[PDB]
Amino acid sequence: MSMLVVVTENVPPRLRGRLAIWLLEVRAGVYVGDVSAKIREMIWEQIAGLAEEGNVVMAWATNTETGFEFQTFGLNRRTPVDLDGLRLVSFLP
Amino acid sequence: MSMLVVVTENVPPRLRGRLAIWLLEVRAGVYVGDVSAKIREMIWEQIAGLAEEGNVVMAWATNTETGFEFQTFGLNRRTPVDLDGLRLVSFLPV
Amino acid sequence: LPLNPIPLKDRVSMIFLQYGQIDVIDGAFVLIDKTGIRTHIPVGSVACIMLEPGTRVSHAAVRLAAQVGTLLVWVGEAGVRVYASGQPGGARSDKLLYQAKLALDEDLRLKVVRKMFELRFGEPAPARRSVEQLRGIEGSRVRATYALLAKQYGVTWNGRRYDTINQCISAATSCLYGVTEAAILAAGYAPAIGFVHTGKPLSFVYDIADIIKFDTVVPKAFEIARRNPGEPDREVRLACRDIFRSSKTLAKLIPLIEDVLAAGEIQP
Amino acid sequence: VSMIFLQYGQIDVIDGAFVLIDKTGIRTHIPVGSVACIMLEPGTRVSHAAVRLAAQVGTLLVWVGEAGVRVYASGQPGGARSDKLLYQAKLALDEDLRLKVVRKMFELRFGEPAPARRSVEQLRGIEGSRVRATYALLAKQYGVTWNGRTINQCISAATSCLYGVTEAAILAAGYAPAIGFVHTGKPLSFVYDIADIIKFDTVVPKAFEIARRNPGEPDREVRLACRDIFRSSKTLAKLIPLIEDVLAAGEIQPPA
Amino acid sequence: LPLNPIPLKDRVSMIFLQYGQIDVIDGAFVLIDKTGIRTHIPVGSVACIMLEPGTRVSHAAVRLAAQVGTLLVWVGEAGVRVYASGQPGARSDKLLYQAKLALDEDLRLKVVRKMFELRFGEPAPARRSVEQLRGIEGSRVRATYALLAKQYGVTWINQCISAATSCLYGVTEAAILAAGYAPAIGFVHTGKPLSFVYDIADIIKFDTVVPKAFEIARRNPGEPDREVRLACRDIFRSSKTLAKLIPLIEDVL
Amino acid sequence: SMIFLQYGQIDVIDGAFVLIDKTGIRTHIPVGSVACIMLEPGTRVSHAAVRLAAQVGTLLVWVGEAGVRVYASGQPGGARSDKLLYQAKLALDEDLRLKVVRKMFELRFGEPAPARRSVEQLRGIEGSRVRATYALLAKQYGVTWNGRTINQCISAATSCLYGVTEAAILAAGYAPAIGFVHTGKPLSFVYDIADIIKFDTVVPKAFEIARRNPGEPDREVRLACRDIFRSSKTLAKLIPLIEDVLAAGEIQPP
DNA sequence: TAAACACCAGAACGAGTAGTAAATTGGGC
DNA sequence: ATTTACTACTCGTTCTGGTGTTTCTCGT
Repeated sequence: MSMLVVVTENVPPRLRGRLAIWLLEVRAGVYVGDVSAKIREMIWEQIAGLAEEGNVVMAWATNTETGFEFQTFGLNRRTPVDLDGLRLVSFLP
Repeated sequence: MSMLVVVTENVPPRLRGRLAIWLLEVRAGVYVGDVSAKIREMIWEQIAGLAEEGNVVMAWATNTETGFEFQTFGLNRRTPVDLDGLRLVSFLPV
Repeated sequence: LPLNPIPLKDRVSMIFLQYGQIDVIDGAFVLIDKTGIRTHIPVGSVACIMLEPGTRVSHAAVRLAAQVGTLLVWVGEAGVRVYASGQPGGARSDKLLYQAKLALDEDLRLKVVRKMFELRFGEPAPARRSVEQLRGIEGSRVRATYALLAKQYGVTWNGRRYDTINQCISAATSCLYGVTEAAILAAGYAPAIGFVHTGKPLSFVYDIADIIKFDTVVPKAFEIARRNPGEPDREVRLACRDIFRSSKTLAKLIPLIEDVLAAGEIQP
Repeated sequence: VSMIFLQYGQIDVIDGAFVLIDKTGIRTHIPVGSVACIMLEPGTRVSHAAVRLAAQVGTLLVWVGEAGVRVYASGQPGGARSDKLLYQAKLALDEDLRLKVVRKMFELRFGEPAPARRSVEQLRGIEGSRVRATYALLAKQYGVTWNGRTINQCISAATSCLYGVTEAAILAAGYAPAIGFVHTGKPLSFVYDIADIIKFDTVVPKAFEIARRNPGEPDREVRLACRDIFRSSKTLAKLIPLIEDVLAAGEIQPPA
Repeated sequence: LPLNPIPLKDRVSMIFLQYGQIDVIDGAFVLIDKTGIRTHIPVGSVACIMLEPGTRVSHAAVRLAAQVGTLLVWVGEAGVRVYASGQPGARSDKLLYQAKLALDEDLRLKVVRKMFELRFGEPAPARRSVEQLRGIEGSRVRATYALLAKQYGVTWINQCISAATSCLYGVTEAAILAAGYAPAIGFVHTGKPLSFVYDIADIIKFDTVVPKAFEIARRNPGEPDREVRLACRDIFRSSKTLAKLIPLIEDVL
Repeated sequence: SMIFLQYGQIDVIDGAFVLIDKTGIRTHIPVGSVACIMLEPGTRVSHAAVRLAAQVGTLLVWVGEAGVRVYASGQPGGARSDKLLYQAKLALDEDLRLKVVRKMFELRFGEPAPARRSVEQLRGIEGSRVRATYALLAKQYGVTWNGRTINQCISAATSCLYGVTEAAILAAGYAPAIGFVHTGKPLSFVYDIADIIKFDTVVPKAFEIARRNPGEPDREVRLACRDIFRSSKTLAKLIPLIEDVLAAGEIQPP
């Protein structure tokens, strides 16, 4: 069981509702919760499926160097960048 | 050391920069990182001080019932609500 | 896309709703009130949702809550359970038939009651005692416990009512009865088929619950009763949440049930 | 003893009586007695006082789709009365009593008693051969292209509709849908047993009827068709006495 | 509001920046590139930032990074350390403590001996001076090096060793500065500006650089530098290098 | 030998330290000519610049305007150990304790310290004289002084002096943490040298500005000190002073 | 001179609401 | 009676590029 955070943008209400079934919508499109590994990977399947033309990023707590990892879906001005194993995000103009 | 998440809205660029010093800005006003307790409460002082007329919420991982806790600053349509110890957020209409 | 219930242990304990209408807005559990403020509730995170008077559930709400494997309990004064709704489908037939056979055989019913006894007090039950004789013994030990705890915490005790201290006890146990029933359903057993308790629609729920209720859950009701707060309901509910978390109750409920029925020496 | 289906309304208590409020606020008074089970079709919103009252009188609440087409949630989950569950169980734990009930299911399905000296799995063979025969026969009656089990989509949609009222009947009767006789091991085993008895009477010949046409909405118009059937033919109301008669074949005294 | 550096152990080990200008936007460390895309770097999260050729730092950048306690290292070919910038001094008590031990060769001997004992596991042989001990340490290093070439099967590559050790030298120096000691005042190594850095590092250097840097050299992957860096990164994480460096220094003294 | 570069990029052309501007080059620097380069705000260092400076042993210090504030310096903790141990040796032995502290006194006020009064006793004499100076200066500029707006000017002014003082210590190659009069604090040695020349120009300037009473006393004191350090060449005399300060120990310097 | 913040307009995007119209629904043993 | 999809419409914040002002959160 580790912390989970999902940020959705330009996503249909179908998914915005689905995420509210397990996670807590603290802000507009921002969901926070504490699930297990197995639960995290089903939410990602919900996101990958229900999100249309929208960009979503999911960050969860792990035992990596940073203490967390994150994967993205769809296009956004902020895309991940690999710095020798360490993953950061750059701002594309 | 536990996971940390900060969401800022309508905040001066001063704070948006300060948060980028320790946390990772994955989305517009959304910062994520893994810090300790004392470092977390230093971030909250940065928020409470530098945020002007803006609303900010900070969520961190714990060993509570939810598995996490969250604090808010400023006014917003989404305010926290206590349901017999349980903290959720409600959507206020105009 | 299909919706499936998550494991019980990964879920939050309970939530209490009191004044609002419960509808579904985009496939999500919401609680709208008279003023029209909305509150989103993660149903797939809660193992049981308690419904206090003043609540109005919608058809979609009850349907959704079933799909996610969340139990809905309509409760009375001090959280006493009234009605309950859940998936009619669910439970492998084997675990039901397994439970059934244990109740249909009078040799195997005693045996399984004995383990409940053994888990209850820590010591094996005395021999040459029938079910109703064992119930007599357990009943006497229960009132003994109640009396001593009242002396330990220093409360005025004269009886156990079902109509201030009793309000705390009943509320606390009602919390335990909630998650216990929710565990039995998720595990795949029937809450109606009991061993120690019979004739009642929640016989099996009481059986499992009474085993561990006095360990942590009950002595806390007494603690709060001495404190006598303006919010006895809220501070009892908030206490139980912490208990279920610390004692890992949800994670402990499923193996407890399976260990009890295992006493029948019959293949699971 | 009867049952009621309520739709499009709020279920509250305003004078110590079950009432059905409308958009306009029209009421319909329902006697708490005489009702053993209340089916809630989509569009319904139950109040706490209603649920409180229904519990006090011992009435079962089942959330159903249109005309009981699909079951979503049932009150008193797991089962209502302990004895009737054990009653069904004893019939299932003894394979001698299992045969008896299968034999009655057989007799009720086709109209003739099963041939003697046949085990459960021999009977499955016999009934299976006549079912594919029926399907073929119906295919000739409506004149559709049949090769095995568009047509299958209609039948499958139709049977799913039937499973609703059947399961809803088992719940209203007070038994468990997991404990079956012909079908076993699955959580809806008992539902399949009763359903296959009457599927060919009306439900299947209708699936074929729509199958002969080819509308753009075969799924929903089969469901809406079954909906009309269950209402007009009062199927569920006929289901409950059938179930108790089926279990009565075990020659064991039934509960109060 | 004031900004103070967080503990070293809570931080990420290393980051490498190349080909771009490093400015400060709204009070934050950013890296603008040729195309003009920007990249924000949590400078208060990193214990050491390596600056490869092609980088152009701004005045505000170096100033900001110092206050947050991040070490800036200008690195050469295959990650060799060139220059370093940091807070212009740190603690007087910890420094004088280090100094006094270096001014007396009787107390210098003690510290050289413990470094020896911690390196190989056995106490150093008696009746041998500081300059005599170097022969023993020198011989075991070349002996070690030869043995490892036999274990992994290489012909005795240097690019991998130098890159790995240089990474360790970065965080080591960053640890010494954060602790409040001087990287220039060494005991085993002398004459060089990173004497104390080399002293602490080689105690534990053979522990990982050898079992893993050598492994990478024989596999001979394309772009050997990055696969050495990510390797060292995992080590610092798994072996909890940063959290153990500070108590190691005080234990040595 | 030190130089201050501002408003420009620091690159290397033709194997020499250069400062590139929009106009294209403003200052050509022979690599063997500067012993320490101070970088004022507006500067952007290149990698090639830093690479060259390490090879030749040149110290880079990021300073504010005219060295008013130090932020980051190359060669952290100290460059060569000997210059540090030299500083260290002077502070750790109490025989060598009187040393420059008497001389700092002699350099501060102009008169030699009493021949047999200890350090904390010397602290008392200078302590009595500093409060006297403060009061005396306050009477000439005609400001209201009763103890230690005016204090805001002095505190701002001393902070400016602490900048160039530390910048001198770094350029000299010594550690600002190892002090003689002040101890235990990370800028102890900075305070020692600063108090020697603090009253000469820096303090008389704070009082002068305090008398006019501006709306923004903090900023106009620093810019004044900024101008002082440049015109009066404060930094250039600081470095030989420090080496002169440490020379009082009668111990061989590096 | 260069680098960087504060301030002020503008465009550009997504969240949110009110209104109208369509369903009562993602299945098979 | 409830719920969802679809359609404008308002509102909100983020973001950019334009000038003008600064080289800076102080004590030892």
